[PDB]
Amino acid sequence: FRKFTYRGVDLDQLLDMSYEQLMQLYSARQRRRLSRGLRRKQHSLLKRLRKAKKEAPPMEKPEVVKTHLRDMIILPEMVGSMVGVYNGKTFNQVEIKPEMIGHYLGEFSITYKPVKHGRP
Amino acid sequence: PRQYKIPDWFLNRQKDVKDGKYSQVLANGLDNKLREDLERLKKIRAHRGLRHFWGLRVRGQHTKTTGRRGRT
Amino acid sequence: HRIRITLTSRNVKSLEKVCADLIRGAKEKNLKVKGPVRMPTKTLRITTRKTPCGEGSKTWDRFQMRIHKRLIDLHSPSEIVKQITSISIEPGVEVEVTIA
Amino acid sequence: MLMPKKNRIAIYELLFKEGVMVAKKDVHMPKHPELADKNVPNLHVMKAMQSLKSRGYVKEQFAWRHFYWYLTNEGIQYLRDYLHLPPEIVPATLRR
Amino acid sequence: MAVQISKKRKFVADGIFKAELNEFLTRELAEDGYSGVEVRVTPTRTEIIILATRTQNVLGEKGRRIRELTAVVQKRFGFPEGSVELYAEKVATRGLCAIAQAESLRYKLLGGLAVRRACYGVLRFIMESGAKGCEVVVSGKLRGQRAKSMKFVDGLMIHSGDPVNYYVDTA
Amino acid sequence: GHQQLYWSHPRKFGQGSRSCRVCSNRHGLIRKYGLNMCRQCFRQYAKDIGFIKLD
RNA sequence: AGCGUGUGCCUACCCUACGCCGGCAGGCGCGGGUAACCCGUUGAACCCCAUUCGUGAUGGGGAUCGGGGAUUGCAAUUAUUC
RNA sequence: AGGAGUGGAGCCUGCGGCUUAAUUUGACUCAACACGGGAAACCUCACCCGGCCCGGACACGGACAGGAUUGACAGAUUGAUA
Repeated sequence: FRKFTYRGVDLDQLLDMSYEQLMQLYSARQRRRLSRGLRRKQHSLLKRLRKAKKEAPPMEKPEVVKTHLRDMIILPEMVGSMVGVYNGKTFNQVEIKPEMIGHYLGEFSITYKPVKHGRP
Repeated sequence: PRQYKIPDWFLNRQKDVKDGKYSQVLANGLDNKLREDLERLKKIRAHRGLRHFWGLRVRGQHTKTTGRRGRT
Repeated sequence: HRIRITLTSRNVKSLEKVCADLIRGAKEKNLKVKGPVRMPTKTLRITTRKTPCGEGSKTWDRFQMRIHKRLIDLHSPSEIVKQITSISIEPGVEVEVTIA
Repeated sequence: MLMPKKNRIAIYELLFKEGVMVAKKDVHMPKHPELADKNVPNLHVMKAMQSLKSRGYVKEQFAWRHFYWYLTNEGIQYLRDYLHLPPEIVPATLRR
Repeated sequence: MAVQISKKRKFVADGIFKAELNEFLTRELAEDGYSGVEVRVTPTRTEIIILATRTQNVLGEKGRRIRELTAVVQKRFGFPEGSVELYAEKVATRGLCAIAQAESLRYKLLGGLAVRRACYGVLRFIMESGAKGCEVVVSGKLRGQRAKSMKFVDGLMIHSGDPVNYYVDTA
Repeated sequence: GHQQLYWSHPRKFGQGSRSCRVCSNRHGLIRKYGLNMCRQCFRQYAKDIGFIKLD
C-alpha cells in the first residue's frame, strides 16, 4: 500500500538521479560493479528497454525483451519491464517490480527445477 | 547508540532497505525484522528467497551429503 | 680492479675442477686471490604422482636438481681476466664475470 | 582461404630467402615471432604451407608445438616461376 | 641481459632447450642414425654437436641439411644471426649406444623382416661390438590379436642399485 | 563481424590460458620454475631436462 | 623455528620492506629483491607468565542465517574469497 | 601390551542413489570412493540449450574477368554493434 522506499528514498526520486551518488546508495557488490564500469553489450540492453517502453501504450505494460545477461543489476530505470531472462534452456518472463532494485536478473530466473523424490 | 558515540560498523542493521537508518535491533524487533526481509525476497520471487520457502541451504552449500536432521 | 667471478654448475666435481682451474692461472699470475666462496646450494624439489591416470596406490616421486655456486673475486684489470677465462671450461659449468 | 594475396608473395619469398621457416601451432595468433613486421595472421601461414606439401613442395617435422617446412628441390623451382625470380638465386641453405 | 631471470629458472630453461632438440632430432635424423646431442658453452656462441652414426648422411648434398638444421634453431629459439653453429661428429663404438641400436632395429621390422630374425641380428651384433650383456624386449601384438612379449636376453645385465645409472643405457 | 566472437574473450588468466608445452592439455600442468609442462609429459622428459630421482 | 618461494619468450600476471589513510578487510605513496644481499635475525603457533570465568549446552561448541563493508575478475546471483 | 583415533555430532569433500535440458565421465575387497594431481563462476568442458565459422588440403569436371567470388554502417532480425 505505502510508497516503496529504498534506504529512505522513494521510487520517483531514484530515476532522476545520476549514478555517482547511486553507488553509495546500496550494496558493496553493486557499487563496485558500477564503479568498475559497464560494457557496450550491456548498454545495448538498456536502449532496448526504452525502445520497448516508449512503444507501449500508456495503459499497457511494455513489450517482452529477451537477454542472456543474468549478470545485470536491477537499476531503477528498468522498473516496469518484461525481461526474458535466459535460464540456459528457455527465457522465463519476469516483470521488474521496484522491490527488485539492487539485485541480479539471474536471481529470478531459476536454473534448475526443485527436486521431489517421491511420486514419480 | 548513535548519539552515544557508537560507530556505524557495530550495528546489526546497517543501511536498512526501507529507511536506511543505522540502528541496532533488540530481541523483539530482531525477529520481526527477520521475517520481513525473508518475505520480501519471496514476493519478488528471488532464488535466495525461495530457498528459505523450501527449507534448504541458502548460502550455497552442498545439500547432497549434509543437512539431514530436520529432513526426517 | 675488484672483479667478481661466479661459477655455477649442476655437477659438483666438474665445478670443483673449474673452481680450482681459475686458481691455477691466478697464482700463475702471482696476485692476491680470493678463496673459493662456497655458497649454500639450492635444490629444486618436484614431487608428482607416478601414475599417468589416477588409479593404483598413491605413490610419488622426488625429482631434484641440486645446483651449486661458488664465488671467486680478483684484484686484476680486465685483460688479465679474459685470457684466463677462456682456458679449459666444461659445458656443465656456467661462469659469470663481474667487472665491478 | 580467401586471405589477401599480398600475404602469399611475402611468405613464399620469406620461404625462399631462408630454406625453412618455423611456425608454432597456434591458430589464435595474429602475429609471428619471425614475421613481426606486418600482420600476416599465423593461421593462414601454416594452412598456406600445408598446401605446399599436399602438392609435395615442402617437408614436415614437429617439436611439440612447432612445424618445420623444408622445401624440396621441386619446391625451389616452383618459386622461380610463381614469383618470377631469375634462376641465379638460391636459398641461404644452398649457399655456403 | 634484458629481463635477467634468476639462476633457478635459467638452469631449468636450458634443460627444456636440450630436451626439445633431442626430440626434434630424434624425429628427423633417426633414419640417418641420430644418437644424441651435446651443447658447449661459449660467449655469444653455442655450438651443438650432433653425434650421428652416418655423418655423411646427415650433411646431405653439399652439407645442405646441416644448413637446413641451423636455420630452424635460429628461428624457433630466436637465436641471434650467426650466433649458433652445428656440427656432425661420428659416434664411437656405435654398437654400444642403445638409442643407436633401437632405431637400427626399428627399421628392420619396418622393412618387413621377421621379429625373431631381427632380434638376434641386433643382439649378437652388439655382442661382437664388445658389450657386457644386453636385453632386447619387444612387446606388442604378435602372431595374432592378443598381445604377447618376446624377451631376448644374454650375458651379464643388472637392474637394481645406483650403478644402473651409468653402466646401462636404455632405449 | 566474425572475428569479434572468435577470440575476443580474455585469456590472460584461468586454466584456459596456460597449456603444456608438449602435451598441450590443461591438466596436471607444472607451472613451477616456469616449466609450463604437464606432470605426465614431464615424467619422460624428467631426466634430460636434468631432474634426478636422487633420494 | 626449519623447509622453501619470489618480477614469467607465448605471459599481459611476482615476494615485499617503510611512511601515511581506515576498527577491520583493505587503500595510497615510496623503495628493496631475478635473491646466503631485499622480504628476513623469516619476532609462527603450541608452550610460558598474569587476569576473568566456575561444572551451567556455560565466556564449551560455532552450525545455520540477517544486514553492511572490501578485494580478484569482462562477470560472483546458486552467497569466489575476506 | 598400549597410545591416538575412525564408526556417534556439525560441517568439508569424494562415491552411489534420486532429480534434472544436462546434473559429462573414469575407477568398485585389499589393489575404487581429498583418486584422475579433478580446490569446475567464464575458460577448463568432455554435458545441456542455442547460435556463427570451415580452419573441407589435394586431384578431377563444369561456373568464371562481359567477374569465380570476400568484406560492409544503416532499418527489421539477434543475446551480441554475429
